[PDB]
Amino acid sequence: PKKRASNGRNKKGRGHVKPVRCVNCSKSIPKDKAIKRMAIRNIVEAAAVRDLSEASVYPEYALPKTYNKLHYCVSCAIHARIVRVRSREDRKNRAPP
Amino acid sequence: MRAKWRKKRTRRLKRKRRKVRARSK
Amino acid sequence: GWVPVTKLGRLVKAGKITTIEEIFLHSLPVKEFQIIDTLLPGLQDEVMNIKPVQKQTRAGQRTRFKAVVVVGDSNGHVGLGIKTAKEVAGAIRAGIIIAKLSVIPIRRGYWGTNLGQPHSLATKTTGKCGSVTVRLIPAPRGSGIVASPAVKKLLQLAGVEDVYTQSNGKTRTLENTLKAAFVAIGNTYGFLTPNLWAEQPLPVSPLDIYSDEASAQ
Amino acid sequence: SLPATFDLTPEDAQLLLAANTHLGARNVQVHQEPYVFNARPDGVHVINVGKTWEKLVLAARIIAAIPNPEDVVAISSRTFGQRAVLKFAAHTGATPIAGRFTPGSFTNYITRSFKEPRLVIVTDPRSDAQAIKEASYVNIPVIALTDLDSPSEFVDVAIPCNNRGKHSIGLIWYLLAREVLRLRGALVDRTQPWSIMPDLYFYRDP
Amino acid sequence: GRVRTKTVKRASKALIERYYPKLTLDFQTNKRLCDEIATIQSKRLRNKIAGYTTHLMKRIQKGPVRGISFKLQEEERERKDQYVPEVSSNGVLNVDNQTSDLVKSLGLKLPLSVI
Amino acid sequence: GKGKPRGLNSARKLRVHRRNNRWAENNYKKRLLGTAFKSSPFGGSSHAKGIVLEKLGIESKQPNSAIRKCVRVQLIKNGKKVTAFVPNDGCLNFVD
Amino acid sequence: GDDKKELSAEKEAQADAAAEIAEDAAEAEDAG
Amino acid sequence: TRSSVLADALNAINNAEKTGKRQVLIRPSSKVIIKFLQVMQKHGYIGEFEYIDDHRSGKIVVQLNGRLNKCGVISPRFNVKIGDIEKWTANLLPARQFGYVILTTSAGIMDHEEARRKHVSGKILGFVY
Amino acid sequence: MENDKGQLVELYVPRKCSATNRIIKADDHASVQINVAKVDEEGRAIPGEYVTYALSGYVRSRGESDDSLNRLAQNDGLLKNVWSYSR
RNA sequence: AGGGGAUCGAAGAUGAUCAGAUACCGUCGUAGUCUUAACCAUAAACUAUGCCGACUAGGGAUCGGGUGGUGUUUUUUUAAUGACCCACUCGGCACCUUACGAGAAAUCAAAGUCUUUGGGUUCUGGGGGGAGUAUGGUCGCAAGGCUGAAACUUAAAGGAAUUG
Ligand SMILES: [Zn+2]
Repeated sequence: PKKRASNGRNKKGRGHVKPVRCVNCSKSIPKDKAIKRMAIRNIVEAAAVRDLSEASVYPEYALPKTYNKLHYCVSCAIHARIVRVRSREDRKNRAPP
Repeated sequence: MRAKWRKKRTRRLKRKRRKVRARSK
Repeated sequence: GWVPVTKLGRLVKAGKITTIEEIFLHSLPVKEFQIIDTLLPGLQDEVMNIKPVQKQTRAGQRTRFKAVVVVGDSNGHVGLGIKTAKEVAGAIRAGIIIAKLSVIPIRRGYWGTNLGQPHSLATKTTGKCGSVTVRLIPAPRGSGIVASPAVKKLLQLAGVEDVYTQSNGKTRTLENTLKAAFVAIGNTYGFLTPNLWAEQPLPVSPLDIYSDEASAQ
Repeated sequence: SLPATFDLTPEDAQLLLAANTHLGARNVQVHQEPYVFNARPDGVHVINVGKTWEKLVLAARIIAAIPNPEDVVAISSRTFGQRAVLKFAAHTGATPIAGRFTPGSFTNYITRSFKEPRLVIVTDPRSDAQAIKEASYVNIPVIALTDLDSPSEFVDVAIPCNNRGKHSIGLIWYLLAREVLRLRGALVDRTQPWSIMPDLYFYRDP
Repeated sequence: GRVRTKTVKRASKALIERYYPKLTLDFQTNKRLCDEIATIQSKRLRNKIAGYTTHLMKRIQKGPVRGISFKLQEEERERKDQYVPEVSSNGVLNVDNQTSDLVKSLGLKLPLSVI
Repeated sequence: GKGKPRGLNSARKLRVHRRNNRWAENNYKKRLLGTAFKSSPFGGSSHAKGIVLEKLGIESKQPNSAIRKCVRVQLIKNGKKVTAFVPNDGCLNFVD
Repeated sequence: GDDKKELSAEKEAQADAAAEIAEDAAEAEDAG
Repeated sequence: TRSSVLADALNAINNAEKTGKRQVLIRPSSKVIIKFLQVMQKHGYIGEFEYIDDHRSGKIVVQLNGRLNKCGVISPRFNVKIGDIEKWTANLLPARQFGYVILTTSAGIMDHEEARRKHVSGKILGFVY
Repeated sequence: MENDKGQLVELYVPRKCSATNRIIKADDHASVQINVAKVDEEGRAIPGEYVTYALSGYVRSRGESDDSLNRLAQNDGLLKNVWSYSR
C-alpha cells in the first residue's frame, strides 16, 4: 500500500534535491531523507573535567565544544539505534521526545 | 525472475536474432 | 414470565403502547425484543444463510458459524439479523433476537393510478453495502418479484408484490446483498414525496404523556 | 412570549459580572461566533452575558416541565464541577453522574449504572464527549455549558460561560438550579432572592 | 507474594457494603461474624475474607473509599457538602473596560470601575 | 467529466473509440480476424472426419494420476495431425 | 465433519435427543 | 472555463440542499436559469429567489424550503421527440406520479406535463424532484 | 398518500425536522424531539401543553443544532435577541 | 570528435572470506564522472492521482504582494524608514481534526458533489502468460526508441485488510 503520506520524508514541491552521503557507510541518500542529528559534545568530557582543570594553566578560562551535523541513512540509523520502528498510530506523531 | 534481468536476457536474444538474420541473408 | 428493564418495556407491558407505529413514529430505541414479540404477532422468520468462518489460532483452527436470518409478518415490516456463534442453533436463535431488534418498516406504493391497497414500492431506491448496490424499481401489477432468490424471499417477507430489482457488484456475497436490500428498504421510507409535502401538527411523545406509568417501581 | 420578570434582573447581572463569566477563550469557532460580543486586546474574547442569560432561561424551560423530575441527568468529570452537580442533584431531581461515566450507561441494559434519562446536562463537552456520543446513540437531548472553543458536535442548546473559571462554572450551575426551581414551583414571589447562596455551589480544594 | 485475590476482594466488598453497622474493628470478632452471616465452606478462605474485611474497615474509618458507598456515608457526605461559607464587596465592581462597554451596551445600573 | 465526449456532434469520436476497444475485446477479434478459418485445426466446423494414425497413452496432470489413452488422427480435409481423446471405458479397445 | 450442512446435522440431532428423552419419559411412565 | 452556467447553478443548488442550507448564491445568471427556477417555483420545489442585477451577468439568491430532492441538468440538450418523452421520464424520474422533466420547447421552457398538454416537444434540458 | 376513495394509506406519516424540513427516519437514533415549557403567569408550566421542536441527526452531526434552535425559539417567541439574521 | 583528467570508479588486477565466491570487505585502476559541438529520447520521469471550471468543513502556521492600526523597537529626542505585532485579503507549497460524503479497504477536502447514474475535453485498460516477443514501417552512428500481434497455454494471477 502507501505506508506514509510523505512517501518517507518531505519533498512537497521540488521534484529533485541534492543528495548527501551517510556518515557510517557513505550511501548517497537525499537531503530530505537522511536523518539529521546534531552532536554537541565536549573535547574535555566529564571523565576528565577535574583532571584538566587541576592540570591546566590559565585558571578557569573556558571549555571548548565540538559540533557535528551527522547525516544517517535509514539502514544505518535503524542499526545504530538513532531511530526506532513504531506502531501504526505512533508513526503519525512527529514531536521530538 | 527479476524483470530487469528478464529484459536484459530478451535483449541478448534480440541481438542474436538480428545477427543470425544478417548471417543467413 | 418476562420482566421489563426499560421504560418502553414497562409501557408495552402495561399495554398503553399498542403499536410499533407510534414506536417507529417517535423513533424510540428498541433495546429489548419482547416488546415486538407482544406487539407483532405472527412475525415469521426465514434463515437465509449458514456459513462457517475460521479463525487461525496457535495450533487449532477455531470454526464459528455465521447465521443470517430475516423476519417479517406479511405486510410492511422487515428485520435482518446477523449472528456469529460456536453452535449454529444458538446462532439462529440469537440472529432471530437481533432481527427483531432491527425490525424496520417499508413504504409500499403504486406504479400508476391508485386502486386497491398498494402493491409495489413508492420510489426508485437503492442500497449500497460494500460494493453491492441493490436497486429497487416499482413494477406494474401482476408482474411479480424479479430478483435473486434471497432478495426475492426478503421482499416476499416484506409483503411487496411487484418489484424489478437490478443489482451490481459481487452479488454472490449474500450478507452484503441482504444488507444492501435492507438499506434500500430504509431509504424507500426515507424519501420525501409531494404527498408528504403537507405539514402535520407534530406528535406528542407518549413517554412524556405516560411517564408516571413509565417511572421506576 | 416570556413575561417581563424573565429579563436580566441587574441584581443577578452583578452576580454574572463578579463571577467573571463574561470572559471567553482565545479561539472563536463558527458555531459560537454569534455569542461573541467583542475582542478585548491581549487576545481575549468577551461573551455576551445577556445572551448567556436568555440561553439559561431557555435551558430552564427545557429542564423544567419534564414530568418526572428524576430522569434528568447531570454529567460531570471536571474537578471544578462535582460539588456543583451534587448540589443541583440535591435541589432538583437530577440523577448525578458526577465522576466517571461508565461508557455503556445509557445503552447496555445489564450494567449497574444503567440510566435511561430524558435530558442530559454536561459540564464540559470536550472533556465529557463520551456521554454526548452515547446520547447520540440512544435519542437524548443535551444541555451543555460550552465555551467559545468548544466542540459543538452532537449538542443541542448551549450556554457559553467560561469552562476555565471555578466561579463561572459554579455560579452558572447555581443560576440554572434557581430558575428550574422557580419555574417548577418550590420558590414563589419571583422578585425575592433565594435563601441558598452560590458559594455553597462553589467547590473546595478538597 | 501476599496479594489477595478476586474471591476474597469481591466477598469482602459485598460484606462490608451490606453489613457496615454490625461489623467491628477486630479480626476475631469479624471472623465470627463472617462465620455467622456467611455460608462460606472453607476455613482458611474464611480467615482471608475476615482479614481483608478488617483492613478495608481500617481504611473506611480513616477515610472514604472509591470502591463502594454507604447510607451513613451518604448522610455525612451530604452534610459536609452543605457546609456553607461567607459571601465572596470592595465598593464598586472590579476593573472593566470593554466588558464595561458590554454592560453599557446592554443597559444596566451596575456600578463598576475602569481598567 | 467521465472522460468520454458528451457533445451533440461527437458521435464520430464515439464510434472510433468503440471500434478500437472492440478490437481489444476477445471474441470480436477472433471472429473478425477469422482464426476459425486461418489457424484453427478445424475449418471453423463443429465436427470433422479424420483417420487414426496412432494410439497414444498420455499421463494425466497433477494431482490426478492416470493414463488417458487418446489417439493421434490426421484430418482428411486439412491434413493437420491432431490428437483426440477417446471417450468412456473400453472404447480405446473398440477403436483400431 | 461437514462444515456446510451442520444446520441440518444439528437439527436432526435435536430431533434425536428430544426423541431419546421422550422414550425416557415413556419408560418412566411404563415403570410407574 | 464555464461551459454550462445552468450546470454550475444546479450543482450549487444540489450541493447546498444536500448540506441543508436554506439559501444559495448562484453566479452567473441567464434567461434559462431564471425560467428554470421559475418552473421550480411554480411547482413549489423552491421558495423565492432574488436576482441581484449588477451590470455584469448578475447573481441570484434562492431561498429554498426543503422538498427538493435532486435537481439535475442533462448535458447535452438532447433533441427529444413526442414519442421519446416517455422513454426519458421512465429513465430518470423516480416514480410516474411525481417529478418533472423540463424541456426547452419552442413554446417556452416547461415540464413534460405541459409539453404533453400543449402537444409539443423539443430539447430536453433538465429534471427536478 | 391516498387511494381512489380518499381512504388513508401510509400507516405513519413521518416527522419532519423543523430545521431542514427533512424526513426523520425510524432508524435515526440521533434525531431528538424537544418539549419546551409553556410559561403562563410566573412560571407554572401547564402540564401536557409543550412547544415542540424536532431536530434531525444530520443537523446535530453537522453541529448547527444550536443555531437552528436559536432561530426557531426566536420565530416562536421563546427568545427575543439571540440570533441575528445578518451575520 | 577535441580539451581536461584531482576525487570516485563499471571492466580488470590482486588480498581476504567461503564447500565454491571471476559477490559483498580491503588496495590500486580503464572507460566514465567535467567541458565545447553533435546525437539518444528512456527512469519507481511518482503526488504511482490528466487539464480547465464551479460548489461543499473548521483550524493554525508559512512564502510573495496589498490594506488598516491617536501598536513595539531603532536614529539622536524619537517623525520617516526598515524589521517585528495584530486584523483582513489575493495567489502558492503544504499541514492538523472530523467524516458531511466517497471507497473493497488502506485512506481521501478530493480519490467528494456516481444507480437521487449527464460541467467541457484528451489519452489509456479488458483474466494471467506467450510479450513489449515475431514481423512490417519510421527515426538513430550504434545502443536502441515509437508503433505492435498471433499461434499456443493456463484457472487463476492480483488488490486491501484480519488471524496465526
Ligand atoms: Zn549508512
